[PDB]
Amino acid sequence: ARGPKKHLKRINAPKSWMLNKLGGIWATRPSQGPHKLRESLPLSVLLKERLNYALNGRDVTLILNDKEQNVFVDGKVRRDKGYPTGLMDVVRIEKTDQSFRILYDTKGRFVLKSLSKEEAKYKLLKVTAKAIGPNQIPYIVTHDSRTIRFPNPEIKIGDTLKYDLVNNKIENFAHLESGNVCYIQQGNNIGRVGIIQHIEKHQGSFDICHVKDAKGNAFATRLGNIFVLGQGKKSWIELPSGDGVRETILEERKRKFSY
Amino acid sequence: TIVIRTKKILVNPLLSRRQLSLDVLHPDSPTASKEKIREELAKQLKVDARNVVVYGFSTQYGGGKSTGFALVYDNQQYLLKYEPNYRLRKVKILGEKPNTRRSFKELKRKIKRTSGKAITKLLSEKKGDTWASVQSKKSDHLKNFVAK
RNA sequence: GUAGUCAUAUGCUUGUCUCAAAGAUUAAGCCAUGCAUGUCUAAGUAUAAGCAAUUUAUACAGUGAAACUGCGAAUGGCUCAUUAAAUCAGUUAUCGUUUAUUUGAUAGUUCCUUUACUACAUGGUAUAACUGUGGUAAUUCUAGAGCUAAUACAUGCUUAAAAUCUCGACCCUUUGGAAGAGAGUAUUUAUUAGAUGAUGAUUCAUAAUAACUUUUCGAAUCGCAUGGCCUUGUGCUGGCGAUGGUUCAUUCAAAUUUCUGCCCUAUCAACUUUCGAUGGUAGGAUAGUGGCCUACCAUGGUUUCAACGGGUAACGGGAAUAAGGGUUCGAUUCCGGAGAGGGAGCCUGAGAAACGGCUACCACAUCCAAGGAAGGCAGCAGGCGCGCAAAUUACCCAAUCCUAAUUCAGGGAGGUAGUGACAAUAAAUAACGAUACAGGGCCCAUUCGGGUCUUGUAAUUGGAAUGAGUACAAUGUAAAUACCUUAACGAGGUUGGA
Repeated sequence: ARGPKKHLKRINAPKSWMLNKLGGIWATRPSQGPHKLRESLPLSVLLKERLNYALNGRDVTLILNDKEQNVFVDGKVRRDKGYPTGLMDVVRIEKTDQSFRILYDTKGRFVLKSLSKEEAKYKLLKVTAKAIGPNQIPYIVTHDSRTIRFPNPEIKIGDTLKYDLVNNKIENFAHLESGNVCYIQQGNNIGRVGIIQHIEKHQGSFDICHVKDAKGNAFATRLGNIFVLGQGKKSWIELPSGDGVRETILEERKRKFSY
Repeated sequence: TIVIRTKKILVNPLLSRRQLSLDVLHPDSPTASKEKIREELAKQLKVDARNVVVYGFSTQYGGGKSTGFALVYDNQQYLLKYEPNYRLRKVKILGEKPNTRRSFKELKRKIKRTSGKAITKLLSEKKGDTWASVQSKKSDHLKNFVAK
């Protein structure tokens, strides 16, 4: 192909953005950042269609360009129409001191969870890779594309850390092993939260995992899609749509219109 | 007369304003004039009329009900910085919207074919309406206006 | 037979309502006419009132002219013309390959000349732009004159001594004191790591390690934030970003890549090997995998499960519900290779087999004071043509998307129209009623019988029927926003038979 793509089509932009089909023809294309294209929510989407603080396109252009700084992502200022806010992030709306979790539904739509000045401090990080680099030093990396220097050594590659944004400090981690709580970042099963049952590795190039939860449903997904929302039953963050558990179309009806 | 019910309202401290849905009830008279709707609203909110801008309306297939959206800005000095250039000429504050296209396309013509020497000169002839100009005019509405 | 054709067939032509289609279809007929990827500050360059426009920062205000910049301009968009090929689908990580983009991170060992290191009260240039002097049938022409920049060339000791790294006695407890313990990287190999990260995995790393590499590296940034520190000038204080570099993975990628699948055909039997048909190997290219080639040889092996092979103009093909049914989608190909006179070579670069960069060549193919000096719009429209086949060279970038430099650049996106049975729909547009007056009716199959009985007023009543204009804002093309939807203000005239 000519070179590298550079736009994005209304029609082609993820169902996670709950986008306007009739809308236009395009859609703000996520900027190369911390999260992958599909797994992200560009700010313009976050304020216009989400919060609804903005509206028309120029509305954003003001907000992120205005010399006041109205948007914060993980304790930092952002002024990019399409910064890819990803899973388990913390976004603050300066002018109102609003704090949000970037989390998927139970139906897989990006949801905004309101946090208390309390959780707004800690953010959950999942461990990408772990190896030693320059001059005998250990480095850990998080999905959030965080690069960590001198990390606690009791941390295996597929771990989950709790991060104190305020001090850029770590605390209480927890690997994925039979008996923990987890969130699935993507898949025919995303947005779910349950107890890890067991992890059968097949090495041939793809390991799998099982899970249980509230109504004790059986879940199946690939490791790469498991995010440890916590150690031993206690979750670490407040979940959207009540608990991370979806209902039969049948259970939804009976709960709402009670059929 | 009319009866307005305010419907869906958000609070945007960012652009410093509140956005709301409006549902005008005119069972008898025809669609309400934005102008008249502007004041019956400002009264219910108890805010200066010119700090309240109403846009977009409809009218259910003959039934005396019209839906619309409006804006409440706190400082007309904010309202003046945020609102679109087109909403301003509408309140007769900014003014005209002269036909740029044609000439701009023609200057491109000449300039693209000259060396700096003349270019500068040409530029001293491209249909007015600078942004620098838009501001001075915005500014004048600023000082010269005060009240409520 | 029957007529009808619920056949057309086109062949005749009429209120209010719109989800709203229209030279891919021929030839992959091209550029009439219309037309056209450049750009911004906290941010890099502007005149001590000859960019200069103010105005009085004031040693460098804005303020911009112009330039310098520095960016994209490898994006698309139209084009199968090819193509029976992995094209393409899945289906490969790539121990085999490259990587802007984006972050994240981030970098003490550069002397140690035998510190006039000079001394960094951070270098040198170079230039425009710029004033000008010009030329010429005439250039994106250009000449010669001068200028000046600089986030650009070109640099460049990092002191104030014994630099700074790296042991640590020791106490001396902390301020740790620590003695005296010892001393950077792109580019090479070459060993050693690696027992003491990792893989199935490693000659993996990331180690070193020396060497030895016309080879790097390494903010002569600017921006506000300069008030705290002591000093009192000082030393700082740099804050914070802007402006960099660094490598890694950070998405960016691609780029491979297994693993299922084009039409028929055995009347395809056989195929493929001079350099590749194979293996395997030396190298070399390749940026980097590869017979890809240099060789060098292996004879390979493919194959009736038809292989060689043949033949199918072949450019080419995603959603979801759903007892049952209800239904439907993405939207005229999701997908996805090959063209932008011929040829050639070349171009950018992170990043092109660069269409829309060249050249030069050919060709066309053009202007002309004679001389020279053009020019390839299946990204549009347009006239020819073609000639099967379809709306103005509308409105806006109102969105929502685009690019994009610190803003609100620019968006031939998109949108909005119109046109437009286009396919059209809709299917709703003079009747409601006052009276008189009354001939007798008027119909039958009727032949005569029968039926019985309003029917004309070219008579006199009905509401301030209603239509059409007028602010009316407007879902509203922030402008279509008076054209919508209002609202009202007003306001009825085929046949046959004399």
